[PDB]
Amino acid sequence: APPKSVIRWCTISSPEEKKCNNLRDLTQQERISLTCVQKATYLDCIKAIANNEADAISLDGGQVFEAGLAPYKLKPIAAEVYEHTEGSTTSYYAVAVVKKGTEFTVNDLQGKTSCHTGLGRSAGWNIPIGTLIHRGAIEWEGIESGSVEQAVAKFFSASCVPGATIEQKLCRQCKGDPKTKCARNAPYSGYSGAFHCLKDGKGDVAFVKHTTVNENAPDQKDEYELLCLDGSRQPVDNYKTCNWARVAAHAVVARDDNKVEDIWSFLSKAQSDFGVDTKSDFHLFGPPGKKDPVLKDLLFKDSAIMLKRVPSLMDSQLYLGFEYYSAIQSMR
Ligand SMILES: [Fe+3]
Repeated sequence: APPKSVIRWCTISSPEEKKCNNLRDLTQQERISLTCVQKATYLDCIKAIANNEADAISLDGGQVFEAGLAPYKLKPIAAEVYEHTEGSTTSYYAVAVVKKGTEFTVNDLQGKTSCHTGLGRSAGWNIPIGTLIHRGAIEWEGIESGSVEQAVAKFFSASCVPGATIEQKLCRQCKGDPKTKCARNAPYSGYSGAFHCLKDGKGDVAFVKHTTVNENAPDQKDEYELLCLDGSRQPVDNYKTCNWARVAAHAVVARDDNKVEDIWSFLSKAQSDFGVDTKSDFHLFGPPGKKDPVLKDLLFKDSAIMLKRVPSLMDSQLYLGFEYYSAIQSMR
């Protein structure tokens, strides 16, 4: 086999860096070994990867979009795989979780408080906000008229939107220290952070994914329910008949160069050794379960069960698909 080499993973929080460096220690004698570099935000990681300071990061589809734009031009090389009733899938469902018995519908969201995974993320932002704009609930004639943040802050009374910087109302519901409560890696960030924002009474609704309630409250699951687009409420387990969209899996992105082979070699081996069937204490994926949300979705989502290599000919637009890609274009 070819000679040994190293890949540099870019992390977005100290818990992620710690997990990455645990994986480093466990892979140091492999042909492809690992180092870990932490940045303040995923965008710093995109920049670092485009500048050949790091090699890979897993991103939500909304950030896969950003990573593919000039001057970065990163492409997705591996997709997360989730459980499915048929076996497995490389997409997930965006849902709007509410507490059982609060009755209000999708048509009654004005003036509510809301919990989001992060600005510009699929389930947490692009899908719910784009949907509410399309329905005419959120009035927004396009970027030139004013920011999306401004329009959302006029609609919800207060929110937690990790990463929001234009509208202070979008940080009002966030938990944590002043300097970090509205950061993209804050306590209420991610699917699980947004769920805990709802659980804690800081939002009336959490814009999360189909596994989120089960990941965080498996024994209180049916104290929650879902807001359906048709105006109904349905059980958490009914997401296939009560979702806002199906969206492409989070993906590992990388430069369009030959380092992709080493990145995939490392990941292929790592998921064989540290995947759902591992003998180790270290799990590449999760595992899911009740615990503090800042421990969740580190490097990869806790709900991932494998990675599937993306064909080289797929870029970010093909990966996300033309329809969602164009939906994101219309919000910027
Ligand atoms: Fe996502």
